[PDB]
Amino acid sequence: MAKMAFTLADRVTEEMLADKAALVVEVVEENYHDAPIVGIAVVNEHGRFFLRPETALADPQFVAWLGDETKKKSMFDSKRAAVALKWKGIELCGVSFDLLLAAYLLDPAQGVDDVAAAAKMKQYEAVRPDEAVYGKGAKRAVPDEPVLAEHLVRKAAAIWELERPFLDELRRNEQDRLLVELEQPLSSILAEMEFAGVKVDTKRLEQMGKELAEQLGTVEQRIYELAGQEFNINSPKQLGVILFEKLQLPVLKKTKTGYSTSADVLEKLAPYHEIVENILHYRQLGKLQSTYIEGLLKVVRPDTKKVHTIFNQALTQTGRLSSTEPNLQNIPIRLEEGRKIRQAFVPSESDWLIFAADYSQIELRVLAHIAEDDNLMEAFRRDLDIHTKTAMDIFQVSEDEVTPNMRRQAKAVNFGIVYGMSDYGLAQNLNISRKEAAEFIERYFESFPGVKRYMENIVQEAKQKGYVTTLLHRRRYLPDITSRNFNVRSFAERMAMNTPIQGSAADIIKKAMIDLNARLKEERLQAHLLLQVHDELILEAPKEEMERLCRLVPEVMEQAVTLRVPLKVDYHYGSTWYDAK
DNA sequence: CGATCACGC
DNA sequence: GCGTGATCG
Repeated sequence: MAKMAFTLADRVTEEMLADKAALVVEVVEENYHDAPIVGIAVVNEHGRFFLRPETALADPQFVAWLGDETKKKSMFDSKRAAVALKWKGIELCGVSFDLLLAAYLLDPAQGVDDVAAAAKMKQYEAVRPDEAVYGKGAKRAVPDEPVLAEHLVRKAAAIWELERPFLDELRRNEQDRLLVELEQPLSSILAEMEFAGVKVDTKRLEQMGKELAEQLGTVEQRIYELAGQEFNINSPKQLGVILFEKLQLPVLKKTKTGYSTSADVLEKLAPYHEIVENILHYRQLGKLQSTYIEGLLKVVRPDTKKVHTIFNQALTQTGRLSSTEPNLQNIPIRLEEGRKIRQAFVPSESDWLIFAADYSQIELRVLAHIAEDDNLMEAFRRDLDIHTKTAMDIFQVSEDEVTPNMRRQAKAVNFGIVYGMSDYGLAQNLNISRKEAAEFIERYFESFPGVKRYMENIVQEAKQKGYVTTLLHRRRYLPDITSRNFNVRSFAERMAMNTPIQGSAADIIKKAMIDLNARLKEERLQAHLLLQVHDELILEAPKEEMERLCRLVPEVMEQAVTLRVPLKVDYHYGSTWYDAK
């Protein structure tokens, strides 16, 4: 009666197939793609059951219950179960409550990664953290059946008990529809995207691998010639001894252990010595090689030549997705050498093409909407180039008098407003003075007084309410907004300024993903989502569908919500992700 | 591990 | 502002 009672079941019975249940389909491998299911727990009105998966998943009655939309299941991290079951050809339906997503909407700062941490939010402690049962990292093991089954039954019993109070609190926060109509349906869409995966041209990556390895070997040798000795170019310390001690280059910035060797600093040092540009080029090549070529080839499935990312839907403090193993949300684009990596991401079938649609300036259009700044809203109703226009306003010039440097500076100020940075932050970002950065910000606020009002009002609202919200009622708690430490307080103020913009942008693209999946099914298109990259959706479709996607994808993305400004989506397609430009 | 740096939006 | 991850020591 400190132990939890359950049937360790040999076969599946009708009692286990009630039309409401807490279900655990446990996948212990962090990467759940084609991973084993180690055990199953069901808690329902009839009691508590553990089933061995070779039993339950081979039983036609259990499989049909899993697939029955009208048999409602409460889970934690239903996507993990959904995907592991997809790899076994088994459909999971009727998941009406996901505790991971419920806890994430109530408070993203909790970092709820297991049932125990979700349960601790409601004073429920009759369940162990996964880490205590499985261990961590290397020592990490499925334990023997009696320990495993008791753990899964306790997770299920916790889920069974916590559904009601999580749903009550979401309802009080007006997040009930954010759970049921946004995050849960998106969960199933991410499952499909992860499972379908993205085809890679591994031969192209291998060949890029070879060219890079030769170029690195060249640039390595040059570096040791200019330094007149061998060292580890990747040692943050050994590089600092070569640059600042042997060659005696000026120290323009320190960090902690010693000297900054960031690309910011190295660029300023290039004139002093021919070693610096070689070091910068070497780092560029080395990044492509380590992170992108070798990293990608490590996780490609040799049988299909696909990568299967995992979108973490319950991690970011703003409501964005993250992407792991591999991260397909940070593939190079800015420098042409890196951008060529995208030539290796190809359609998964013959005569298919990659279709990429991205929102134009979604953060600043969202800012124009929430601030109701008359001038910024007008700028977007004219579809002006927003950086050119901010330049005309802050420097008091006509369009024709805006220089490339003015535009670059106006662009950085636009980012500085969205990130809520201080004079210091903008000065650091622009390599200018603080008094200067403050004149820019003051002039911006004179051109956009509604944005100034919004920035002041949202800091005061975070202080008064304890949190800030997005368009679709996502929340972030900011307790540090009342700290008497200036740096901790200022960081909370920037989050109060930024989170509604970045979070509202995340809300809109998630709704567009839901609306777009429904429209593709209605339209009988084979086109499907592969990736989301924050303000961008990537699909693949038969070439015969491109003409329809050119009208449908932007339309659905533009109409996902109605703001006081239009939403604008650009779109391109081609043979590879690279060519979808 | 955590500090640093480099990639994305 | 928000992320992942390769690397060193």
